[PDB]
Amino acid sequence: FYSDDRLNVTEELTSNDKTRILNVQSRLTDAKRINWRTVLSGGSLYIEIPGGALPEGSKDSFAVLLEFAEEQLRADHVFICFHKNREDRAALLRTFSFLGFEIVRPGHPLVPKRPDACFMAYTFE
Amino acid sequence: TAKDILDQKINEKDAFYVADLGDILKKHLRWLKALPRVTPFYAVKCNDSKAIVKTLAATGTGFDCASKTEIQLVQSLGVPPERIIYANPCKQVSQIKYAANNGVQMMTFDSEVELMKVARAHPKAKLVLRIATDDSCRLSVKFGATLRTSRLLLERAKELNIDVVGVSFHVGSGCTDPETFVQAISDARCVFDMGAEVGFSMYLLDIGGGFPGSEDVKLKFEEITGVINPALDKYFPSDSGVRIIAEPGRYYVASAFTLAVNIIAKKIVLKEQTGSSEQTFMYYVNDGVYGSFNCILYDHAHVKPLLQKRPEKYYSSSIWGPTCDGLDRIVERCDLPEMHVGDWMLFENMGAYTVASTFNGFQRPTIYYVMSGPAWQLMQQFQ
Ligand SMILES: *Cc1c(COP(=O)(O)O)cnc(C)c1O
Ligand SMILES: [Mg+2]
Repeated sequence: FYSDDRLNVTEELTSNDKTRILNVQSRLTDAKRINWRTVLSGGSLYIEIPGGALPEGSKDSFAVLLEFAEEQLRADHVFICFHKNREDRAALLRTFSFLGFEIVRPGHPLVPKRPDACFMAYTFE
Repeated sequence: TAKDILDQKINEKDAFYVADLGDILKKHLRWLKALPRVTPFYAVKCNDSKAIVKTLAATGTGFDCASKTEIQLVQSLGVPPERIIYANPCKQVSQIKYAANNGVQMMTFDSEVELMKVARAHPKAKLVLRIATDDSCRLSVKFGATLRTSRLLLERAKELNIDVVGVSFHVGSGCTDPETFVQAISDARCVFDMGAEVGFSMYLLDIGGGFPGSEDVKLKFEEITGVINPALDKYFPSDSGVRIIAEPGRYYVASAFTLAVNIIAKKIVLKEQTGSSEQTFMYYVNDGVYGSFNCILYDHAHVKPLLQKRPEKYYSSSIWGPTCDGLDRIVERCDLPEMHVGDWMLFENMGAYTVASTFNGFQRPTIYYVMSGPAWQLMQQFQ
């Protein structure tokens, strides 16, 4: 493990791999800490959405996560990756859609070949 | 004015749109008669077509922009910053910076992070606090501030010397109970009052969007407004000098667009079992859920195909997109004649969240706009 970045609202630690794995913990004031497993590859961040409901403060957590992706990582894109066979797939899609994500075409070069998964993308301006 | 241009474009490949601007003018007039106290700010994200935005600009609506791109587009049409609100649920520092540099004042926030970012990049901005609504369609994450959070954010705002001038909320299109508006409005008042105790002079009420774009829905638009108007009169009377706006999206553009797709492949499926013996068809068209039909994935929408070539025995049929992905199913089951590769199919009410992507490389389908003589005269009235 390697300490990557520390802000007033985030703490990231790197796990050893070819493409850099980032464990991103959001620490919002008066809010439960939230750990996201992400991977940095090809100037893009891919965030694993875990099975089950999203924790309290997931919105702000994602806000600071995104800001971290643009500012510190200087990412061109941020990806939402989740298991396609979920009962709440449409809810997730709608949610990140509101957040500004758009549905990624299956087979897109920037998305790994996994037909058992849905991907949404966010592009900075 | 309806299928004439359609047929003309059929007579003399790629899926295309036919859009009626007159229907949009009708929608605007209808909004004027239904909500006379409310100024519509068109949600550009719904359909950012230059012609739509130009039409609505001419008619004199505001614009709910969600990015640098939409702001740049709207401004590039001569629209003053006073008719623009930046209402993205999650903004980045650079976005807000662009808004500050380009004269955009009105901006939303529902969180302390968004607030601190606003204080960071755009001081002297006119903040509109977004409040949550009752989630009975649902979302995986809470949007908008609770009342408690609203109070804390007001105090934090005055603490950061940021000007809070109003309250916004967004019920959404998944609404089945107009009561949701009343409550929200009530809550908005309760936040307005809170502001008065903090020392804020708030005047802007934004009732967001979610208003239906076609009559093919359960809860009609007039049925909603008929409940909205008395709620407004009670909690926000005209004498108070409150400025009331909304952020309608689908309401303006949904029914104005008709999509024409072309059958690119065809399969016959015969189910045999001794003891059904059923012959069904499945057609592949040149558009799908990753193109114009995101609503299939978003809202589990049930689209109905229309024959451009009305007639023939009917067979059980399904319609799929060109991606052959397990989720690219447009119509699960419908009764159709036997069609062929090269035939066209029409889908109405395809104006909202359909067109536009650039990311996928999928070039925007061609759109043909049509305006009748009288509709163009009425267009010439506002301009
Ligand atoms: C998504 C959204 C809308 C959408 O309005 P519709 O009429 O449902 O298309 C409006 N306002 C805001 C702030 C939104 O995020
Ligand atoms: Mg609407």
